Amino acid sequence: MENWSALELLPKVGIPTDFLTHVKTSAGEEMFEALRIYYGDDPERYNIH
Amino acid sequence: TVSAPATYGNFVLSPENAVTAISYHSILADFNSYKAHLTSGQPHLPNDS
Amino acid sequence: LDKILNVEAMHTVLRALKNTADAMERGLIHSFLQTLLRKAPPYFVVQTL
Amino acid sequence: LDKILNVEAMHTVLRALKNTADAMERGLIHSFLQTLLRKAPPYFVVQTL
Amino acid sequence: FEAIFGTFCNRLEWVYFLTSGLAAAAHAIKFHDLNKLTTGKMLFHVQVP
Repeated sequence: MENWSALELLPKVGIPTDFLTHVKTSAGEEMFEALRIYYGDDPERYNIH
Repeated sequence: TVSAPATYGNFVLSPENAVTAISYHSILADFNSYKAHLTSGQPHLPNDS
Repeated sequence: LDKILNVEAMHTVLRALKNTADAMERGLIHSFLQTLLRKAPPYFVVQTL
Repeated sequence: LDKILNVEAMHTVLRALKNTADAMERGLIHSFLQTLLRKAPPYFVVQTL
Repeated sequence: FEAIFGTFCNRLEWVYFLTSGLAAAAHAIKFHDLNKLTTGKMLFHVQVP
């Protein structure tokens, strides 16, 4: 299930991201393989083991 | 004003070829030419007869 | 290790504001456009008068 | 006479390599275009989006 | 005699991947240790306006 806790702590790169059909419409049709949407803030990321 | 050729071409036999017709009856064109390239090792001929 | 969490939590705050501050301006674009729709009678009414 | 077979065999390798070295470039042309066809939905699908 | 005029052979064309316009669709890279790797990936992050 990948390592989603890492991705929001690891530094990234801002890129333009134009594409068709909204963004929830694209990710919500599982066009991407792995995904992890959540509608609030995520408590789960600060833990490390 | 087309620059057409003004004279018919010609193809006189090389004297060394005359022995080859006496042999197995075959005047390969420019027998002197092939002899040089085989010694130099060069593949392609600069221009066929 | 722990100091990254003090920094990463602060970026989580600033990104919440940059989304909200953008969200505020778009609402003024939205509700004002919603107002003009209620003051915009259909053209066959406007032309008849 | 013996040298001729050496000069011929040395050019047999140069042709055996460049026939394949030229083929290696075309295969990257072919396998890459083969991939795009797997990422090329028919136009009416993209047009609906 | 049965004369045989000079033989002919075609010249090879020199195709290249970078010279082709299909290369514009690719960002070609060399990587000598490619055989060892199993899978690659690129994680993405999108917060919705």
